[PDB]
Amino acid sequence: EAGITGTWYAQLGDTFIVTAGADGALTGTYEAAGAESRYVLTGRYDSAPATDGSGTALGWTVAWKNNYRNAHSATTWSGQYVGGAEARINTQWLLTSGTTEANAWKSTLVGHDTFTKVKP
Amino acid sequence: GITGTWYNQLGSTFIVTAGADGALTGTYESAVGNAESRYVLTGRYDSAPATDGSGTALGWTVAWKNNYRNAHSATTWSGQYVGGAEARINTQWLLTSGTTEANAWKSTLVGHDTFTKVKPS
Amino acid sequence: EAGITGTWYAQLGDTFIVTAGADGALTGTYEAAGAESRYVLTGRYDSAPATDGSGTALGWTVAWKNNYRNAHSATTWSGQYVGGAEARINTQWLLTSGTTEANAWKSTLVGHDTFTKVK
Amino acid sequence: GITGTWYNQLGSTFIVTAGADGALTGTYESAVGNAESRYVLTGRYDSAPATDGSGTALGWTVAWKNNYRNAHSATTWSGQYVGGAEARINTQWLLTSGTTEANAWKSTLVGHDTFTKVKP
Repeated sequence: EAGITGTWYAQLGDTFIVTAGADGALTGTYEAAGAESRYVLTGRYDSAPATDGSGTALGWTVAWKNNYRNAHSATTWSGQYVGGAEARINTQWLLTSGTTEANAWKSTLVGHDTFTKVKP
Repeated sequence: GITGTWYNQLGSTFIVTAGADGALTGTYESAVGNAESRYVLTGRYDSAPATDGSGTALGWTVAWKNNYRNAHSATTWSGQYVGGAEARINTQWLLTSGTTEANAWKSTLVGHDTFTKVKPS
Repeated sequence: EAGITGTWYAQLGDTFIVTAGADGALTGTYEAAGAESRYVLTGRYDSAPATDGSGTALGWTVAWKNNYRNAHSATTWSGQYVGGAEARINTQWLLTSGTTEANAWKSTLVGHDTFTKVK
Repeated sequence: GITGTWYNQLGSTFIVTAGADGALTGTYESAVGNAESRYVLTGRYDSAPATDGSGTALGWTVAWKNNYRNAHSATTWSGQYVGGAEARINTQWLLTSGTTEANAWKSTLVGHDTFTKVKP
């Protein structure tokens, strides 16, 4: 409380580090599976979650530009943090690429990822 | 182009600032849902978009807690800014509520919002 | 009287023709924007909708294979029918392409489309 | 390999037949939600998939009305069949409820279900 701050691991090797601020801020760095693969992460979480067995709602964005590379796209992850011995962040995500109007219908991928505090 | 006050199709107000760096900051006031007054938002955008007529990718998050209410929820919007005569931000969103594990299957709503610098209707 | 049977037009050129069966069946053809561009459509709808002003829930699928082409992908539309002078079907959709596991993370596009009875 | 009885991670039962012409037919019984007993499903699949190691694209719909209950809603699953050691159907789904116009923004739930021929 909160157990969100720290390092989180996805199934296929992505890793992020985040600080959950007392004001509801999420800030950190996302590393897609060196610094060439590291991107700024910024989001928000419920800083006063229920203590009734529910998850803690959250979301964040990564725009896939850094000093080295730029995919002209951005992912947002929406989900909840589930605490305990096997804590997890369960998310669904949208990845939108910049497109022309003609190609806008195929601008956005949807998917899901779970993150854990230990490597899977 | 992104910095300014935007309105979605339902009348919600999105006041955003785009930093030189890729940062989005601002406030969101929803016209619908378990929400009242302004909420903080943060996000990111592509600060060096392509020069081929493509839009500018972006996204942001609102956690639906402020000094007055808490819905134990958060929405993320993912989309692109399209400049021109009439600038638009076209998005799809995910709204996740805290749930127990048994109810996690019904935790997340999906939708689509289009933002313009004029109020709707 | 479901009001669904007939021809529907998407905002960007696509057309479909559907029959709403008394039992909840949707059956028809989707033409993408031309038999080369026509595909089988099948789905289901709520044949006894609420009478409180709510729309009529429905969904359908098109696999993008016909006798001429195969994109190795399928779209599902999930939405609701709203009747009246300006009847419409408001949908959100998921398009999944067959991929290897390594590429599964980019298998599925999401979007939305509204269909009307006039172009 | 699609024809058969499948279960998702919640214990829902998906009984499906794949027709030579690309048709999917069968029944769905949900372990969760406003649902009782079997519901009719129909859908489509790619009857001539790639041979390059890709999965087989498919989708289906259930309207949540049967002779017992009506939830005024429909779910569509969009995904792919992955033949493997243990065969799997990986999906994402959209559940839309009939709503008034004022509530249309909250009409649609999204999630992801994985189906195997084994029940959890």
